[PDB]
Amino acid sequence: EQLANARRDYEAEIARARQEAAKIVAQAQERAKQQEAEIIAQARREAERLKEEAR
Amino acid sequence: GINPTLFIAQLINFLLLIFILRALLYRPVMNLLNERTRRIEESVRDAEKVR
Repeated sequence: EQLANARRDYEAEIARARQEAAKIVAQAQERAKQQEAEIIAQARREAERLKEEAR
Repeated sequence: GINPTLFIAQLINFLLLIFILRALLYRPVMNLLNERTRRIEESVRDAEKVR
C-alpha cells in the first residue's frame, strides 16, 4: 500500500502541478495583456501631454 | 549374514524414499524457502523504490 499510494501520488502530483501551471500561465498572460494595454495607454497620455505643453 | 541382494534392496528402498519424499515435499519446500527469500527481496527493492 505504501508503493501504491506513492505511485498514485506521483501521477496525481504531476496532474495538480499541471493545473497550477495552467493557472500560472493564465496569470502571466493576464499580467502581460494588462501591462501592454496600459503601457500603450500611458504612451497615448504622454503624447497628449506633449501636445498640450506644446500648445 | 549380509546379503548383497538385500543390500541392493536397501538401495532401492532408499531410492523410493528419496525420490517420493523429494518430489512431494522438498520442491514444494524449496518453493517455500524461495518464497520467503524472494518475497523479502521484493519488500526490500520496493522499499528503496518507494522512497
